[PDB]
Amino acid sequence: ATPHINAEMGDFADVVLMPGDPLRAKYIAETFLEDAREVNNVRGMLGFTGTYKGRKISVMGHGMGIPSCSIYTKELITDFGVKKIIRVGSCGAVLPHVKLRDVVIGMGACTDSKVNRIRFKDHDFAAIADFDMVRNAVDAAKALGIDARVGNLFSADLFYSPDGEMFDVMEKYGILGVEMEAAGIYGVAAEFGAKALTICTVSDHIRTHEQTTAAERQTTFNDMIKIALESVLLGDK
Amino acid sequence: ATPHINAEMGDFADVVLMPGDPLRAKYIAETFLEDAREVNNVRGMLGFTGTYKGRKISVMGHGMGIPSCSIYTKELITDFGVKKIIRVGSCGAVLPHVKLRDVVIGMGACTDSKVNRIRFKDHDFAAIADFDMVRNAVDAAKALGIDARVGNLFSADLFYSPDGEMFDVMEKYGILGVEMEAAGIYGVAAEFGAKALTICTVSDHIRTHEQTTAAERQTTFNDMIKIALESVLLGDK
Amino acid sequence: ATPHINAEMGDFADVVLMPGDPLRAKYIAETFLEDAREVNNVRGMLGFTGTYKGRKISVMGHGMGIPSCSIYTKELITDFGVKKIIRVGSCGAVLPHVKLRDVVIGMGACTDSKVNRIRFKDHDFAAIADFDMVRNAVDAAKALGIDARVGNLFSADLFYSPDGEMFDVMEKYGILGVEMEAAGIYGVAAEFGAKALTICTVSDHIRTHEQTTAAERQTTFNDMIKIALESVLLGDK
Amino acid sequence: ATPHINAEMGDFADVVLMPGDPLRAKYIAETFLEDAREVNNVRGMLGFTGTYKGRKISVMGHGMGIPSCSIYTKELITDFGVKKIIRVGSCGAVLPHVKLRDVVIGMGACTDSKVNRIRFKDHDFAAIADFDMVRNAVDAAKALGIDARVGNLFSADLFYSPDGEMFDVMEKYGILGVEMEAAGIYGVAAEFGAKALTICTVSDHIRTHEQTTAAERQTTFNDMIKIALESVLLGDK
Amino acid sequence: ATPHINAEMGDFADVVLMPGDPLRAKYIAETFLEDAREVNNVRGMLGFTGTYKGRKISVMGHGMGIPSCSIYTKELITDFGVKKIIRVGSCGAVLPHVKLRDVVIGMGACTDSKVNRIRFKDHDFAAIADFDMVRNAVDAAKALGIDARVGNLFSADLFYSPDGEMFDVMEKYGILGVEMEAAGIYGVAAEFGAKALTICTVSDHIRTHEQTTAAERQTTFNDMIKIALESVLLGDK
Amino acid sequence: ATPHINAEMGDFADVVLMPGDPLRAKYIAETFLEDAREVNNVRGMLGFTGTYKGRKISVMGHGMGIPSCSIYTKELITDFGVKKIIRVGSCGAVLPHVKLRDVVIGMGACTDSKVNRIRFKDHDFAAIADFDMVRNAVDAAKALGIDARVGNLFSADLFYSPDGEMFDVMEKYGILGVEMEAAGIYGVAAEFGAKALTICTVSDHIRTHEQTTAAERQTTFNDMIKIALESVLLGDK
Ligand SMILES: Cc1ncnc2nc[nH]c12
Ligand SMILES: Cc1ncnc2nc[nH]c12
Ligand SMILES: Cc1ncnc2nc[nH]c12
Ligand SMILES: Cc1ncnc2nc[nH]c12
Ligand SMILES: Cc1ncnc2nc[nH]c12
Ligand SMILES: Cc1ncnc2nc[nH]c12
Repeated sequence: ATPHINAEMGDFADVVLMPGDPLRAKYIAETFLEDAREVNNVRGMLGFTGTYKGRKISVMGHGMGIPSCSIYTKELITDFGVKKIIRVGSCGAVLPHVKLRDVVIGMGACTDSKVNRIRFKDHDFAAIADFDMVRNAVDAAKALGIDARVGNLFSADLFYSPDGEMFDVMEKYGILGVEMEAAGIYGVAAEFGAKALTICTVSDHIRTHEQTTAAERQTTFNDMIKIALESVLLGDK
Repeated sequence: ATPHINAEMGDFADVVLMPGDPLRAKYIAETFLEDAREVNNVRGMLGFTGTYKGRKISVMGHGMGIPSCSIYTKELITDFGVKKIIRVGSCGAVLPHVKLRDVVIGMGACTDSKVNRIRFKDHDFAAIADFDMVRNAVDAAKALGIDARVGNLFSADLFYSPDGEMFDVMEKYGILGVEMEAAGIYGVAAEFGAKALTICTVSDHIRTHEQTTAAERQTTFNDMIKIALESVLLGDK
Repeated sequence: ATPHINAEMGDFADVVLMPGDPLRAKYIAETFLEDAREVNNVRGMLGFTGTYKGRKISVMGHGMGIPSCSIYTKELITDFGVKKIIRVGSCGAVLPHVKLRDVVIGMGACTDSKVNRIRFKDHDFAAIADFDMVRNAVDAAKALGIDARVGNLFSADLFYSPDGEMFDVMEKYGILGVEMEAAGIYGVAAEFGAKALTICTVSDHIRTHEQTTAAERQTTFNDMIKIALESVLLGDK
Repeated sequence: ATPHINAEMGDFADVVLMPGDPLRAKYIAETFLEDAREVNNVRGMLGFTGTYKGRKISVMGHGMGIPSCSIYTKELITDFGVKKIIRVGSCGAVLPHVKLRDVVIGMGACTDSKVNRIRFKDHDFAAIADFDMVRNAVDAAKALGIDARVGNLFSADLFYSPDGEMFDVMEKYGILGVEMEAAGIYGVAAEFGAKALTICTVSDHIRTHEQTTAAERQTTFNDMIKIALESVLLGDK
Repeated sequence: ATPHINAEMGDFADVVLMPGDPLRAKYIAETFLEDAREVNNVRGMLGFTGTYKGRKISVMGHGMGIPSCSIYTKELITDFGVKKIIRVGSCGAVLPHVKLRDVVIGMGACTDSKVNRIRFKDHDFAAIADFDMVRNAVDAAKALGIDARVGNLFSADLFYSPDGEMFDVMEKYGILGVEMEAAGIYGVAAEFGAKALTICTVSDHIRTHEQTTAAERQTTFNDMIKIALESVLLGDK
Repeated sequence: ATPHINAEMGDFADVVLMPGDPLRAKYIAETFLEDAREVNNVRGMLGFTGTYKGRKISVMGHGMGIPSCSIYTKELITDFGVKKIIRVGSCGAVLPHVKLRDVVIGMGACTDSKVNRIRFKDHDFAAIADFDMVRNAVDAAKALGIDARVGNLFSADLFYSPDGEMFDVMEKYGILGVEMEAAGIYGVAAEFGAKALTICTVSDHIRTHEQTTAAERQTTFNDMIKIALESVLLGDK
């Protein structure tokens, strides 16, 4: 067991889907996994390991923000043999043509955090996802008839940012989604030798102001989870 | 209700104690509060409200990291009328003379994050606690016959930092403890006009390396909690 | 005509292959293009426009370093309707398993330059290539039976860097190739609304010290040019 | 003797009062101390030692700016056994509810200087005062009927700053006063393991020019000195 | 031979004039040098060696940008025994009183690049020319009856900068001209122990916007070249 | 009058000599000027005005550090019509071939201070002196048989810097002397359109402690003053 995960080598699959909310991980294990088994509950960060069309799969929340997910993704990679991490969460849109419920694949991740500068001697480190994983997700998406944009995300440290102007700069440079973890997960993966990918569903719109609503949430969310699970299968082949 | 808290104005007291672990919050409510009632469960971040010796008090977890605690404290202050926040957690030791089971009070907090620089035009903002709250905590500790150390804490973004040379620096400049939220909580308090304080017990010693396993460590964690509760009573006078 | 290119709207195709060396552009127009026509010679930066299997194509050098290529890629994009830029050059390897003559596709680009920080309010901008272009290049590569690694490149400002330690950091984070333009071309593309991709051939080895040699250069170089030209065709489909 | 102090060990007491202007050190010694003797005159920075109600105390000017005071506070601490330094001077205010002639105590000190970043691996160091010294001053003030405010100060490198928008940022974050030494002195104290405190009287209000007679000023200056001196006696208890 | 220069020790004189455009280099050789011979053609960066009034002199292009000129000047100094480098180019006007056809001498050079910070531990390194070379240039200009202005130049990484607010700043602090190499050439000279100087003629006015088209502008460019040639003669004495 | 100078327009000449220690301004005036009158005594920073061979000249101390001298040089320039400022002081050396008591002229000044970055949009500003003043001093030195060196100086914020490795970096880049004001004074001069120069004598050698009598020092100090004064007369020609 590690400082933040009470489990043992073997309890997790080599791939792990990770939403921010611990209750979402649970819902996922109950809606997409067979023989779901709870493997962790320290600090309430629920973790599950089951099967999907025969494939062993794990799902566990990672909390909010870079510092939080870095801890879990790190422990999973060094003490439980996890090879692939797949973040499945929500994000805020800045581009007018990017509407709600839209699915975005984070090929890269911009951030205003200092974690990567500390790792890269104060220079610019391009936090990127594993190419094959991105490719898998795009193909699984087409096979499901679900749209998907591939590009840059922005991992912010402050959900309530005092710098309003920064959103215009984001828009100008084509940021597809604003969240709070991608840049950190790519840093950890690169540092500890693993692969990662971040997939997000456009919740609210930073401009228009309007979060998720009705039953559209679940359906769109299920599409994201579906895309992630199928991408793992295309990767095993 | 706010994006991360499903409650209404009044469900929280004007004073909230915040441990990092939501399970630790339930522990506080059931151990020290009377007539406790759960007021939040969003994302599993349990929040409770009850009374201590007749005073209305609230306790709620804030997750790990500056980005996480920044959201919760911000929403409490601007949407729930909270005026005081008291973080109660654990920290890693840096100074040789700082022994285990020592109660540390963070009058100030150094940090690795750039959240405060975003706020302060890229200059040095000295993240500090509220003076009266610090004094109340020192007096409450004395009344209980407990020796409290007041000084600087260090708030890191990476629990698993890639540079160990930084620990000598923290020691050279007198940092009493290493945790992950103080600097962020103080930035929020100053940004939105509220008051905050961080109290910690030393759970490990990055120096001689010393974990913890005894009824004695659990006795000191409770002393810290009693120090926080009693200090609010002193403040009301 | 623009300040650095004496030509007119229509002289360039909507796609342009760009090596660093002006003499290479010429060699390319003479070895892979039909009806090659010189369209520019200002400052000696030779530019050509011809045909490849029917497709209109242009090839022009961009000089050495971020400041140099930013100027040309900018003018091509705003005054000659260029839609896609494809850099084809050399790079130094840092990873032991990455040997000479190897072909690398730059999905992302790290840099120690300040150009992107100036554009992104001093935060971390992840300089990335267009996903489809990367995908096209990988497929064209498999079709030619030529190996190709997809990942991060490092765009350096100083060929003769005084910071030797930085190469160990590069290696640690998996940098596949060290060159001097990618990070800038991705910045310009994002700023002016175009698409770009950088493909490099591993020349010397920053560690072992041994640049190109014999006739292996041309053959491997021709493979790179072939991959780039075929990727454009897969993109038209 | 030291580069800037022509004296030997034992000439200075373990507690030193330091005003900005050197002419004030002469006034302090003849107005509050008994049996005073001169201990330094280098560069015209007069230094005196004597007693206040039987307590051995020294007083000497530190000049203007972080660099200047860092020279003196460093030499006093490592070469003359000084344990406590108390800066007594004036400051400009930015907060409306902070009246002219108010007494401000610096529990913390923000700054636009780079000295602390150079010391703290380019991270955020929270330059704070010794807590007991802060409470001593507060209680001495109360005992003298003088009410004082405790909070942040801002140590500027440029009295005539090119940026006027920073004062807005200061007001927003509750800065009580602007001067030019606290953050520097607090850094030195932490570097060599000593204790420090900065006390200031609002002499200017960077808002609407007010007016005060020369008599009022002298009266306020004496109050500040009394506070400093009585707080030392309280700390001895 | 070096990575970018195909010549042997002796092919270059101990003094090399360097214009940005290699075609401009051929122009210099054929217009002012006697018995000129091409000594380099790698990547099309033409270099020549001949004599001026009996003195052996060399002239060679350095490309656009700090990264480009840094390579060539470095290789000349460490592998070809070159002791002096004199850049002769054009610059954009900033100050209203700085008219077209004014010869500007860069005693110092501000910059946008971070190359010198990499060199100087992230501090401020004042990139300056060699004093004797500056004086020789002023005297040579006087002898020719030409008015030379000595001061600061600004070396930019982006000819097409995304911020125009920077031009007011350059004007406020007296920058005489804007180009793209001076700061880098001075860094190299200091790093490898050589001497350098940058001379420029104003080709445009970013102020009132003024290009150039007259036999008069070509007359001033030649005056600059004669100033550089004659100044070396004064130095030999 | 100004915040730090109790005098009116016309009291200071258009040229001001400024030593570090205020006691020296008294010596300069009685030793080199005729018909001297006192013009300032605030904070003990004595100011004098008089004539040297019919030339009206003023002298006054500027204190230690960038912050202090920035105060005085700013007020003299914008409130008393001062056109030229000449700092005369001492410095430590790092270069072996730079002997003790040598005369160094600062054509440029590096620094680890942040004042200029704050002025120059966080970019590199090359803090340089007025060229004519530099040549005047050189020629005055030659005329007096005194040989002087022209080059870079380093203006430190911390006399007792925590980093000892920076001195190696300084030596490598040819820094001639270390002091604490030049870069600051040069910034102010550029900000308000005036001229400045810094002249220093090597009083220390941060290498191997040497020795010099008190008589030798006085002799060297007078040489520096003569240079400064004669250079002013030359500039008038
Ligand atoms: C404004 C904002 N910032 C970061 N993550 C988010 N998810 C939704 N909205 C968000
Ligand atoms: C040992 C250690 N390192 C970094 N952050 C911590 N929080 C608690 N303990 C810690
Ligand atoms: C060392 C180095 N740096 C940048 N680009 C290169 N191409 C080959 N070697 C290189
Ligand atoms: C009024 C004022 N403004 C700025 N810095 C100061 N230091 C002391 N007093 C000051
Ligand atoms: C107008 C302009 N802007 C930036 N760099 C330049 N070099 C020459 N002219 C220039
Ligand atoms: C010897 C020495 N060292 C560092 N800074 C200085 N300023 C003046 N003299 C100095």
